[PDB]
Amino acid sequence: TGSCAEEEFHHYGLALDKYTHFTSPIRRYSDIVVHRLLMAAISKDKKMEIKGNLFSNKDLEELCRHINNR
RNA sequence: UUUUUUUUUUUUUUUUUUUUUUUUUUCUCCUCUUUUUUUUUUUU
Repeated sequence: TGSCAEEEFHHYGLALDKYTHFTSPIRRYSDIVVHRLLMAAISKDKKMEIKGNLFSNKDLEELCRHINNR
C-alpha cells in the first residue's frame, strides 16, 4: 500500500483500480492476512481497540516477496 | 622224609597388582543447439 505511489495501485489488465483475492483463506496466505484485516475492521468500527498487533511495513514486504517467490 | 627270611602308595600351602571405541594414503577430470527467459485472468 502506502509504501508506494497511487500510480502503482491499479489493476489495468482488468480495468479496475484495486484488486485482490478474498475467496480462499485456505489454499493461500495473503487471504488469511485479508481475513484478519477485514475482521479487525468489522470489529474495530464499534469504537473499541483490537489488542494484539497485526503487521508492520518490513514484515509485509518480506511476506509479499516470499509469496511472489512461492 | 623238603625247614628259615627278604619294609612301603612325594613332603608343602594362610599370593600383591592402581585400565577403556578406533588405530595408517591414491591424482587431474569438454554436461551438444528455436529463444528472449514465460508470467494478468477464472474455476481446487
